[PDB]
Amino acid sequence: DIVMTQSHKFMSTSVGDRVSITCKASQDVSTAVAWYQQKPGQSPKLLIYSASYRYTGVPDRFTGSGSGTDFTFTISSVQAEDLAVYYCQQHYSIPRTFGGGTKLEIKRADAAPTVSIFPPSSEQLTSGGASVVCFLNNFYPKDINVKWKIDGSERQNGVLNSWTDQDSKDSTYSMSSTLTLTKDEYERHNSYTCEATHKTSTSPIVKSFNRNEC
Amino acid sequence: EVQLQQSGPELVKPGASVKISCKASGYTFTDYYMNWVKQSHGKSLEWIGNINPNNGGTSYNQKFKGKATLTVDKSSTTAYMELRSLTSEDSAVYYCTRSPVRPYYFDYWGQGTTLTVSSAKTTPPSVYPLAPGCGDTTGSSVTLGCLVKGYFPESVTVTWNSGSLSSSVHTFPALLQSGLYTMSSSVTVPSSTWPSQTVTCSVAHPASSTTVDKKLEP
Amino acid sequence: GSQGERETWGKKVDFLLSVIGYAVDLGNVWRFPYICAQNGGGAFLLPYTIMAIFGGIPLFYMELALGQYHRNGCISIWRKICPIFKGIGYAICIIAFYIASYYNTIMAWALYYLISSFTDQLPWTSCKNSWNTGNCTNYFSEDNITWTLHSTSPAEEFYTRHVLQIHRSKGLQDLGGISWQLALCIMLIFTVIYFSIWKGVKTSGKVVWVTATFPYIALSVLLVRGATLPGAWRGVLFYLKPNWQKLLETGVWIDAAAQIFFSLGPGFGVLLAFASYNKFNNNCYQDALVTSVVNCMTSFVSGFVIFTVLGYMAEMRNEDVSEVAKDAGPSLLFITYAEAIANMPASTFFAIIFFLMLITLGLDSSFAGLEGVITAVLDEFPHVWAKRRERFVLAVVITCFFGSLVTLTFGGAYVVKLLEEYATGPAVLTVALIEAVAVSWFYGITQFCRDVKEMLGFSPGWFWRICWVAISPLFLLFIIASFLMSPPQLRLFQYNYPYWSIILGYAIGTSSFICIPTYIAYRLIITPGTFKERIIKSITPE
Ligand SMILES: CC(C)CCC[C@@H](C)[C@H]1CC[C@H]2[C@@H]3CC=C4C[C@@H](O)CC[C@]4(C)[C@H]3CC[C@]12C
Ligand SMILES: CN(C)CCC[C@@]1(c2ccc(F)cc2)OCc2cc(C#N)ccc21
Ligand SMILES: *[C@@H]1O[C@H](CO)[C@@H](O)[C@H](O)[C@H]1NC(C)=O
Ligand SMILES: *[C@@H]1O[C@H](CO)[C@@H](O)[C@H](O)[C@H]1NC(C)=O
Ligand SMILES: CCCCCCCCCCCC
Ligand SMILES: CCCCCC
Ligand code: NA
Ligand code: NA
Repeated sequence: DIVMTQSHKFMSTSVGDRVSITCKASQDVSTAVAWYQQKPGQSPKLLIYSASYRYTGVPDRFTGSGSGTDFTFTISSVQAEDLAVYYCQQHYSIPRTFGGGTKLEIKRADAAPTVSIFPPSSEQLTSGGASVVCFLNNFYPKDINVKWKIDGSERQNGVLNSWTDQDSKDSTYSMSSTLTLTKDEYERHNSYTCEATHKTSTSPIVKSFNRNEC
Repeated sequence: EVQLQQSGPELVKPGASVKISCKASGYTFTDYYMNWVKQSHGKSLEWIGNINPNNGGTSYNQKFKGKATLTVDKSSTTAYMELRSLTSEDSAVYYCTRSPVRPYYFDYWGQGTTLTVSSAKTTPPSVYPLAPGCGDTTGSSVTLGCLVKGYFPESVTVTWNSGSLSSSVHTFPALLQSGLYTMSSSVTVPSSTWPSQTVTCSVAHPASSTTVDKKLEP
Repeated sequence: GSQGERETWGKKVDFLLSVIGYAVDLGNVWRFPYICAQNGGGAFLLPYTIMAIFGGIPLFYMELALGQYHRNGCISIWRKICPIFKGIGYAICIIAFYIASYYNTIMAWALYYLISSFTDQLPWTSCKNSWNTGNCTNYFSEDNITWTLHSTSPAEEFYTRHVLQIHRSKGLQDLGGISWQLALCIMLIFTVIYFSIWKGVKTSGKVVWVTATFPYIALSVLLVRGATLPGAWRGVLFYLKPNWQKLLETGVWIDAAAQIFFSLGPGFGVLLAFASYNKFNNNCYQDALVTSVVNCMTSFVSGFVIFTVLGYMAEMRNEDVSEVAKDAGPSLLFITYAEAIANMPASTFFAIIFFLMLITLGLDSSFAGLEGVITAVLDEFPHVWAKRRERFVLAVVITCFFGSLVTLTFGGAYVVKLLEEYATGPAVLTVALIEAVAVSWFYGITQFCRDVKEMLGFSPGWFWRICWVAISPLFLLFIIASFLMSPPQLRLFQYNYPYWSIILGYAIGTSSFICIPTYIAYRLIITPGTFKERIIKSITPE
């Protein structure tokens, strides 16, 4: 069989920069390489076929080159909607195999994470539970610390951090820190506080609310 | 208008079998090979095998020999793939894609089919609204959101006002714990549309066929 | 007496090239490279020789010795060995009639391909013809083209819809009627073989001079041509790439055995007839050794001749030489290789010498094929026959022509496959097994070694004796058993053969050797006394 090896699992680039992905094959392939684009949440889309040839309905900014074992997929002007995972695939020998995949992350300037804290709804209190939610919107990069505070004390148990994929409009990550607690424990504390430490500022963004009917 | 429409998500117990359909349109169905590609979570694409619609001329992969069975119907231009002896590894996203004989590229793909192989009970999602406090500072934009807790499997869809508008909606990936998933969603809307108009989040669960809609209230 | 002695050879080299010309044929060209490529690659060279040294060569030499010793036909030689097995000599005859029904028709195609290669623009290059469909897509056309499930190539179209005209038949069920063109072609062929046999071994030793020497020259030209083609290294790589995991499979050994059997073509009486006309003190060892070593080597270089061109074809297209070499038949030569020829400079030249090569590959092998049978009948019915040779040879050729009309139909290729794989093959293997058993276990291998001791002046080695005694009959037995236990599923031109095809093939096959058991019964019912005394007069030579 054939092993299509993509050494770089991840590559960083900026909007307007020139980015190129390499594809290494097992044996000589001549000019039998296809390049597919798969956006997060969508099906793969054919961009290049037979090394250099473009498929119908593909922008001019996507090119293809290579002849033998090493192949290159080149993008001249990177757009915000060019955010996707790119795959190379050989189409000569049975079976048809694919590459590991190169997730193209977009590099940009830093952004201040809009932090928003939210109190447990009454519908959840009816069932017998209460979860304080801390949203972190529009920031960059992904690396960011999140610290919880029930009543001044650093809460660490019952905290779940969820990072989303990069954005395809402004290229900004977003995450959600969830603090899930019981109703009995919720009705024994008043003012909740979640804070976030990022590289945009030395002072962590602090959000707080009161249980006493906001 | 070449369109390839597959079947919905499937939740099946290990050891059983599952069949996936693939309705093709927008092209001469008898002209192109029909393929099936398996994509695992966070992994790469994996070609299972093709089938000739003219006579049902199948060509499987050695890794999938005895694992997948491809069939085809010319009367309705629809392809099928059956999987027996299901395990945890089979829990992945499957596509059916059109392809010529030469050069053998995959020009058009299906939307995909989420397969979940587990003996876990189909749990209905708990939808709890996430409204901002009455003590918060109303700035140039308010951030709303809804919370989904406890459901199985990963088959849920949270829309906002019939998909209008959603130019600032952030959806957070589901997290698995104790055999149940838990996720959340948010939306940044200006202060000139809340709470004046009606903003309601819809949570659909195709696995349990349960659609719960909740409106935000300050 | 009325007649005393038979004729001989005009020169050692004449028959030395005659046997080689018969051994070398179409199958040497395209069957061995394919079967070598898909069964271990270069690693197929190992079991191919083992099945030769232990199976092929001993049968070849054992067959070649009896003919030069007894100097009798395929029929009369059994009267001097085991009369009850005389039916063998007849069986082969019937067998021949089936073989000649298709083996010539193939050449006809080449002939029709040869007479169509005198045009400055070859017919299978363009799509603007009277036989091409709307699916016809060629090169020197728009780029970006993408092949479709229904799309076909002008070469494939030219073979399928023009010369073979197989689109006019729905299969074996409905195949009629006959194409007059290939009828005229096969008439020209049946005419060119007539004047090469009718005078006897005198002309068949002279005509062979061209037919046996031309293919090596043509192969050389095609070799230096295909070596200069870009991306030809892929075909050689795919040709010699070792797959040692194939040797573990018990199938490739049987494939090699069968392949080396059919390439050698022992057990048919042709080598018997060719050996009959020769010096008594003449060496048999060196002759057999050399010829065979060539029949194989020739296959070996033919492999390069094919795979350089197919490699170039895979380079021009997109790789995986198996894809361009999926079809294992005449289509590999008449479509693929031809289409490859069309896209080369001096295409007319390389087409003419190629098809001419094919025809000359076939005739020599067809010369002997008839020669053995004719020799047998003339030796069995002496002085009642031989009144003239041209009369009998003509009477055979015409009969073969009428016997080939079934193959000249629109659905003729189907019949070719059916007869070649389900009918003639297993029967030739069968009668070969019968001969191998008869000479070794009835006539006695010791007396045979004594006869060799008389001719060559020395008794054959233990290496060959132990081969004739046990190795060779089991060698044939393995192949026969392998076939009978699981006959292969036949397929040709997107058409799967009916389930009853094996019944028809076996029907034609069994009808060939109906003569041997009924002849055994004939002598057993004719010879007086006890059945043991009759079988004693049947075991003891006459
Ligand atoms: C040469 C002679 C002795 C062989 C005769 C053997 C007979 C029994 C064999 C040979 C050819 C065979 C036939 C080939 C063609 C057909 C047409 C098909 O629609 C039904 C099966 C049928 C009808 C087969 C029946 C069996 C058959 C008739
Ligand atoms: C073996 N060498 C390569 C020549 C092949 C031609 C062949 C032959 C025999 C009678 C003819 F009238 C014309 C041709 O010689 C023997 C033989 C056996 C089978 C089987 N099964 C098939 C073909 C033949
Ligand atoms: C092309 O081939 C298909 C099937 O192979 C056939 O249905 C079609 O009629 C052909 N086209 C033309 C123009 O004959
Ligand atoms: C490329 O080939 C396809 C084959 O289906 C054809 O439809 C398409 O028009 C071709 N591209 C161009 C630019 O003509
Ligand atoms: C590869 C075999 C070449 C000759 C084919 C003749 C058909 C009979 C062969 C039976 C044993 C495979
Ligand atoms: C055993 C062979 C039977 C064939 C019938 C025609
Ligand atoms: Na041969
Ligand atoms: Na020959």
